[PDB]
Amino acid sequence: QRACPRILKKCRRDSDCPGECICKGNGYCG
Repeated sequence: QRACPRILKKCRRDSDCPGECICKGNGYCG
């Protein structure tokens, strides 16, 4: 439940996501 700007970027892991963005189940940063 970390703060994260909504963007459509495919994540290969949470660390792949900017800031405190997490890798959503659909495989995007959220």
